[PDB]
Amino acid sequence: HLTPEEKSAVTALWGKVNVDEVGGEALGRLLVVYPWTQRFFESFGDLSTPDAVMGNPKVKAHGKKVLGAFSDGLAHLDNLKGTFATLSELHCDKLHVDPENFRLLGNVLVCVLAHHFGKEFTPPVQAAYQKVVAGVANALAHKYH
Amino acid sequence: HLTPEEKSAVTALWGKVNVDEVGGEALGRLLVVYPWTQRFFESFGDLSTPDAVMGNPKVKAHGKKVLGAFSDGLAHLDNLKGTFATLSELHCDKLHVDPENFRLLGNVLVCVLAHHFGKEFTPPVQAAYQKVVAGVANALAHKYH
Amino acid sequence: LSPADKTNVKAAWGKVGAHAGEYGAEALERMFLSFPTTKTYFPHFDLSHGSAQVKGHGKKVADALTNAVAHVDDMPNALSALSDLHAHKLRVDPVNFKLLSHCLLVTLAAHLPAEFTPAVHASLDKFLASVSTVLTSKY
Amino acid sequence: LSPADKTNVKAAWGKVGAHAGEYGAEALERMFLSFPTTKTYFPHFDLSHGSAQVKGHGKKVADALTNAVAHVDDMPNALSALSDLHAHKLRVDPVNFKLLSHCLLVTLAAHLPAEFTPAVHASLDKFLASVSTVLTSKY
Ligand code: HEM
Ligand code: HEM
Ligand code: HEM
Ligand code: HEM
Repeated sequence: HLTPEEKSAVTALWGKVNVDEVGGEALGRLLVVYPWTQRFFESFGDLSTPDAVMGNPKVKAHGKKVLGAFSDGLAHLDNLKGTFATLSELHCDKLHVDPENFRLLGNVLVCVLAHHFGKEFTPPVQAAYQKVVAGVANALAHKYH
Repeated sequence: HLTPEEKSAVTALWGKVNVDEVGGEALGRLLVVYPWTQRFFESFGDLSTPDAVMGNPKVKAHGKKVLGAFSDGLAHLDNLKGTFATLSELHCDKLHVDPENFRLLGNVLVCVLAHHFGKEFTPPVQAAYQKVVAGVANALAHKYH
Repeated sequence: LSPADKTNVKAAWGKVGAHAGEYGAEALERMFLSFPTTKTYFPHFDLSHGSAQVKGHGKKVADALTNAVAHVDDMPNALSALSDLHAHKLRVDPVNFKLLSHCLLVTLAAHLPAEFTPAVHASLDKFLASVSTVLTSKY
Repeated sequence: LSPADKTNVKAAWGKVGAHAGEYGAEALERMFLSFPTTKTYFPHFDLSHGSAQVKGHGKKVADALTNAVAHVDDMPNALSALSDLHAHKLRVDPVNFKLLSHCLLVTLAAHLPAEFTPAVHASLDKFLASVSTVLTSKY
């Protein structure tokens, strides 16, 4: 549940987000900081070093897809459970990803947003985006519920 | 999602559960093994030692109420979300209990059931009861979701 | 840990005796039945009931736990090769270590009802948590 | 925990500079706003924006982290009294340590955009997780 001011701030900050890079670096930083997550991305090639992860075209493209999913979730903040039903099926039944990794990736995305926005990212903006990422993770983890 | 055989085994084992000591034992073991949970029970008196925790009338009575809710939830396995709505609000907003402690309490209850039943608590029975406690914890954490 | 915890864990694992392999196989069977997401780490295994592969792996796990009990004061060094294996090669999610610790506790409770007092339960939980945090140290 | 991580952490925390108390106060404010369940540990505190009590507490936390950076090789002995306090006197849930670590990381990312490379991010995450592990070791 986000107030109108929180929703306005979230949309305003998402308006200036680079959709071709931000998801890629969020996914790469997830792979680097939580290296057990590399077990789901074996077919992505070289992932041994941070430079190899952040220079990986497969990681860039998959992060672009993940960022698109996050944007779609942002456009339906009141229907997150229905927006992420197919992705929840994909991640739980076949991938077997643990729902805690969803929280980890959302927090990595928040850190990436802070790293770009800096002073413009503010503690209230962080609170709104933490609400958003918690909602997205809960919706994506529903098939475990 | 429990199969009919799992439901039958679960209710058969719960038929032999003593409702006067199992809940108090589970609550006391939770307090002993996860002592940060003692933060929520400061009015329960002396909780400095495992014996003082396990000999506490307040702990025994509160464990009876928690077991009664677990039995109430067990009687409606298809409506856990509606069975635990009022309980979920009291923990999330009034008590501010992290939803991981719900899973901890469920796991301690499973350990208590194994300790009592022994050979009767077979791995299939344990799997069914893990499903039950996971459903109960998910229902109790609805306000955070 | 604590000296009383070490004494309680040592006594409980002694009462386990020579059933360490049986208890480890039962704990692994419990983990596979209760948390099927852990079965993805054994794609080359036969994971049916009474499977000799699961029996041998459970015996290996129980031997590692017995070595940890005997070396309770030097767990990080006694478990360094295991930490390397699990963190680098296997890349196991840390959550699964909690799952296996819970299943080990359930097996111990179901097989040693008298030994499983609340103090022994707390001591064994602390011991297994220390083992898990050693095996996830590289992360 | 590797020497490369130690070097990266020392470099990042050095470039933090004398703003350590400001960073700590901002991280605490971020934690209070994002995770209101953590506000229950400070019932006697003024938790409004710009609060002097939060400023002093952030200064104390930042000084503790500076000591931890100075003693990364001896963290359990450096943070013994703090671990005793946070585990016995306050009984803080171990998840709030993760929450505060995340808010510290967000503050560092927002205030040192150039220094916050992926490698430095991983090093700082490992450092903060080790401080949290040390502070929760009395459980
Ligand atoms: C937390 C929010 C997440 C979102 C919004 C998200 C989104 C997506 C999307 C859009 C796809 C592509 C689905 C398709 O092409 O049909 C995907 C696939 C995938 N996801 Fe996620 N993801 C998230 C978290 C994670 C995490 C944390 C992991 C692993 C630790 C993960 C592992 C994977 C893998 C391995 C695939 C490849 C499957 C495929 O390409 O079909 N995801 N995800
Ligand atoms: C996991 C399953 C749980 C169930 C089924 C459950 C059930 C209950 C029940 C039936 C009550 C009585 C409410 C009333 O009498 O009005 C209660 C209250 C309470 N619960 Fe739980 N509980 C659970 C977990 C927890 C945990 C893990 C904690 C703390 C770590 C906790 C802390 C409390 C406290 C402090 C109260 C006192 C509230 C009052 O007296 O009004 N509960 N819970
Ligand atoms: C209680 C903590 C654990 C202990 C003491 C433990 C111990 C061991 C031991 C002794 C081995 C054999 C070492 C070797 O011969 O190479 C092993 C291998 C293995 N462990 Fe664990 N383990 C633990 C937790 C886990 C968990 C939680 C998982 C994931 C579900 C896991 C997955 C594996 C796998 C996949 C192997 C390799 C099996 C094979 O390919 O034959 N372990 N572990
Ligand atoms: C890296 C993590 C942390 C560090 C380095 C840290 C550091 C400190 C320090 C240096 C003090 C001062 C102790 C004193 O003056 O006697 C303190 C006090 C305190 N801490 Fe933390 N802390 C951390 C995490 C947390 C978290 C996550 C919480 C709660 C959510 C918390 C709750 C408290 C409380 C309630 C006090 C008492 C302060 C007062 O009453 O004046 N701490 N901490």
